[PDB]
Amino acid sequence: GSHMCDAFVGTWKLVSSENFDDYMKEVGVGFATRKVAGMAKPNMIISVNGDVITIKSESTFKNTEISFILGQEFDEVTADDRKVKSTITLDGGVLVHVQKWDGKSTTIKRKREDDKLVVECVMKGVTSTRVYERA
Ligand SMILES: c1ccc(-c2c3c(nc(O[C@H]4CCOC4)c2-c2nnn[nH]2)CCCCC3)cc1
Repeated sequence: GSHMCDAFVGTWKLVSSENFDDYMKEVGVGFATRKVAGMAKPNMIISVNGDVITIKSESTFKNTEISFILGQEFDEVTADDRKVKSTITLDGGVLVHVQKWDGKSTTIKRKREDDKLVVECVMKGVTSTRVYERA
């Protein structure tokens, strides 16, 4: 039946982005990828089937898809082509996603706030906020 996770399901379109270029610099994304990725207006499509959560991002730049079980590490290829080890948990209603690669780490939080899905990405001190609304 219902899970608190249901608040995330649906198709969400990017409506605002703040500081993503600098976040991508901190991650180590090269100039060209930053420019083209920063231009994109992805949709994020979230679905749940049993214990498996799937998050797909679709854009003109790249399409990505992760499927996972909360608390169970998985290997992820990011849109910028990093091969990372990821674990996603629910903490107080927030999806918390850590990506580790090459001795580096980044944390991505996904939260439902009003009718928005708010995604906060942090690496060292650099934060980006991306807001999505229902498509
Ligand atoms: C088109 C397709 C994908 C991206 C993209 C990227 C990154 N991370 C993203 O997402 C973060 C934030 C939410 O989850 C993880 C998104 C993304 N996917 N969906 N929206 N933005 C990693 C850094 C470099 C750029 C690649 C951007 C443009």
